[PDB]
Amino acid sequence: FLKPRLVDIEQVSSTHAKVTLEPLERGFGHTLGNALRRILLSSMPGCAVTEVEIDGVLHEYSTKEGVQEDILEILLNLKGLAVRVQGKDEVILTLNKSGIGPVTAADITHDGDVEIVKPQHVICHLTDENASISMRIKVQRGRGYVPASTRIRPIGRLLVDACYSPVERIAYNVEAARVEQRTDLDKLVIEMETNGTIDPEEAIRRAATILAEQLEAF
Amino acid sequence: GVLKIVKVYLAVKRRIQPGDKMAGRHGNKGVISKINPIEDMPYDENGTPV
Repeated sequence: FLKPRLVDIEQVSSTHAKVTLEPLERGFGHTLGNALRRILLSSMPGCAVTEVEIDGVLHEYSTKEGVQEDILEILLNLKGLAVRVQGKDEVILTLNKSGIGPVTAADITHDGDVEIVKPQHVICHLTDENASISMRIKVQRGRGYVPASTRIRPIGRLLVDACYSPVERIAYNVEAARVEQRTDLDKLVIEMETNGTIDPEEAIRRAATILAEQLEAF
Repeated sequence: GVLKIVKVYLAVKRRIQPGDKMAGRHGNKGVISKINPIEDMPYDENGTPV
């Protein structure tokens, strides 16, 4: 039996990329591809917004004089925020913005150990000449989908559903490989599509580590 | 016979879950029996789940 190795990682876009595993024995391409696809889609670790504290906002079913969107829509836009905190596993970003215009993710005064990977991501639009938002966005690291209705306090802190899963779409193909004198050897192309807050190489390494650790039962 | 009335408005969010009816516009109603994980749903050649 041969063994597969990561021979190429074609980072085509900022989010979606392709990794390649080669050589693979016949009948192993599908096995490894589907096991890795299921593990990537299910069990990858990421960072997600979990709690938000806007200044003069009590509940999510209200509005703020100056912004064009309800607090619910702001919470949804924050739920769709991609962030790559590096050293910690819980951080609090502070967004301060005033004046007419969009409030992109670049308007977050992010720390050293925080990386916002999509600075153009709009959050809400300020439509008044003197209207300012000052919000505290609590980003923490987790796994899978943990809704706010299952976790576990003041009347200011709003809870958003957290989707800690960097990968959005995983596909895989198996095709004949180029070996000098050998046939019936496959090659696995895993075309993944993250949101940018994870590396494809470390994603594959984490998936394989999880699979091997599960197999370590016997 | 009354002095004052106080009305309190609770707002709840109802998420979809196994049990409640979903329908189409062509008389095809049904009751959700399972919320299947993303990796368990069928997918096409581009990997997009259903």
